[PDB]
Amino acid sequence: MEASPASGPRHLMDPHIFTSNFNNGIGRHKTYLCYEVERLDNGTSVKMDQHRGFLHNQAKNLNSGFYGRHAQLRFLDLVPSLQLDPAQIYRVTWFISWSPCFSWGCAGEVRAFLQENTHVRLRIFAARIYDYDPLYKEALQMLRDAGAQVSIMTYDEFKHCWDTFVDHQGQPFQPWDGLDEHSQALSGRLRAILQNQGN
DNA sequence: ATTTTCAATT
Ligand SMILES: [Zn+2]
Repeated sequence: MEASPASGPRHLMDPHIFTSNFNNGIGRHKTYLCYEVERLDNGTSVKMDQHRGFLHNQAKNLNSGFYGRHAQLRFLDLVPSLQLDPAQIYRVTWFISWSPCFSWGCAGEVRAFLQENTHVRLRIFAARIYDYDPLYKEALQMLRDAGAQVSIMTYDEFKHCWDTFVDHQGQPFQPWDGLDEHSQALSGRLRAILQNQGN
């Protein structure tokens, strides 16, 4: 019987975790998956605060027989929970540290959703590159086949993510000078991977 | 500014 918090619900995302994950570093397990879907209303997009949430990419427990690693798969089961209707247009954008994924099994479930649900727009923000050995070339093309929407988080996205996921009074967001260099380095690699199709 | 990367098992 603990009294409810006055500052607000513990559903707030700590600023240290957001900065640590987005600290702009290569290699980071236990990544975090943030998602936010809104409903179009007569041309007016009304997002729902309750819909905004995040999932953990760390799920272990063979006792339940549950298999999965990337939180993206967990969110896949959340899609059917919302029961989105095809007659309406919904914009679901997922923000994760890495946009690329291996063909463990989640890359196939997401591809089926886009193929079965073409009336839905999926946009993923690539904060980091999780590729791998050279075989990663087909992996990116395999996911890009249905997810032809990959963009690197920009300075505005980082600031919007802080106030969108983090809301602490008296704690302002402090941008770091690394988006320009990281965006340019990742942008060259991101387009370079797709440029292979052009040739 | 930080250049080898999604903590599932046999
Ligand atoms: Zn995956």
